[PDB]
Amino acid sequence: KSPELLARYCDSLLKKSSKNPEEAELEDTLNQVMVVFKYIEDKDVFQKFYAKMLAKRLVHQNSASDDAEASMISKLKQACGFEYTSKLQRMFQDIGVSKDLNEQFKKHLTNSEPLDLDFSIQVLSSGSWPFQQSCTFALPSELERSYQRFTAFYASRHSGRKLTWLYQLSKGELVTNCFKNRYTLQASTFQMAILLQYNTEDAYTVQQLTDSTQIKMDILAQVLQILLKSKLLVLEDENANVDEVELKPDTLIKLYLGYKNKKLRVNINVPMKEDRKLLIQAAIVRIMKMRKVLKHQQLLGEVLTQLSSRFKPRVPVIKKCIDILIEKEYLERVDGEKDTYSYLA
Amino acid sequence: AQKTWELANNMQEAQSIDEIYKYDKKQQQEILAAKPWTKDHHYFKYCKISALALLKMVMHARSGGNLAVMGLMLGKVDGETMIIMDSFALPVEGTETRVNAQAAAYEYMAAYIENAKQVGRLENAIGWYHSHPGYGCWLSGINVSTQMLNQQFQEPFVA
Repeated sequence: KSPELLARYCDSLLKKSSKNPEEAELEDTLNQVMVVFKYIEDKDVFQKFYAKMLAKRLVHQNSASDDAEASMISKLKQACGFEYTSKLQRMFQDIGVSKDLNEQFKKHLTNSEPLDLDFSIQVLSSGSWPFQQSCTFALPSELERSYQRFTAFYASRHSGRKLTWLYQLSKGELVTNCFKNRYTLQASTFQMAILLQYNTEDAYTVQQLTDSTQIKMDILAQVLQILLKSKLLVLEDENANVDEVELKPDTLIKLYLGYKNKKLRVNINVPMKEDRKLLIQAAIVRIMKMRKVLKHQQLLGEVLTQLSSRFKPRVPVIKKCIDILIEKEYLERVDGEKDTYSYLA
Repeated sequence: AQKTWELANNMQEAQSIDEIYKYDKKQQQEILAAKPWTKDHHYFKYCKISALALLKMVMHARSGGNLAVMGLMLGKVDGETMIIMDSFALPVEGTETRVNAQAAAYEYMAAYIENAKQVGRLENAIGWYHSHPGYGCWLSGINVSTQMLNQQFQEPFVA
């Protein structure tokens, strides 16, 4: 838990607050973090919660001092090694690549028929990010044309690549033309679709919104709850407490025409929220007895052949098993070759 | 063939081929009392395994399949040669790379040797054998350790 706490410290440090630490003192406190970092005996676990914390920091563009992010990973790379910071290097490079990609896309737009909205997208990458497409969603009629346009731009530039859009992590801004004044709210894609459904009629039932947006039940219920919290959708019984109201697919929710919030920058997009090791050791010692002298890669391949057919173990676990078996003086390294083991019983 | 081959075979008397099958107790006592292997260390250089002992050891080794098996071998010594006249299995249970002989082998050894002495087996245990199913014929670290242990106290012993 202490590693997690240190990593959350890191998160604050780099993320973003009302006060931005100067670049001089920002690296000063980062050096102190690395002073205690080497004292940490176990290094594998630190990368586990640092990956998801960093991914949320960058995908939402909530990171502060992205230059300090490059130096932070630079310090880590020389500390533990390339393999320990290989995944995080992909995350940073994807942000830099997509930032360049956005600039070229804007230039391509001017030379052709322009869009009707300011469109920006982070392309990310598959296999290196914890994100995955988990919620089905129907693309709104207003956010389709631009969609197609970008796909074309991503087909002429890159061939053989397929995009898998993540509407769960996509935000946006929506203007209004029917309120008392001109408002500009910020909401996720789900909330944008729900609020744009009311463009042609006044009141809809819950089922009429579920079958129009194809969002799953739990996420749709949560989005309706937060929208009701922002008093943007008004139920028939005003006096009923919103938290204890039980939602059913029969209530006729209508758009609140008389919305009169004083602030013109309403942000309703606020975020929410052992046994195997012995088996690997036995396989390693058996393979070492069968083959007296082996290389690290050949030993890994043999372990994968004999044992990975059962539960598909992770390579770092096997490497740690090799290290602990070395400490137990079960197999020794051979001088003259960095990766060579001899079964010394 | 007459006189030429009459005494050339002489089935009544053991031939020069069957000479090794005769156990000389006095010579064995003399050689074990002299202990000529204590002065030198590359003393024994030849190991003469009988046909029956080799056949029994091979069949036992194959019977285990991919699991290791082990047993003892009776015999004697003569000059620089270790002669193995027989072999006998042990009731052990082992895995593909480890055989231990925990508690049933040690009673079986003594009881089998006592039973064999009753029906005219004058040879004593000369060695121990075990199988390496699929990784050559060599001595591992624990094999070397147990070979040292056997050799240091029971002086004539070959693995």
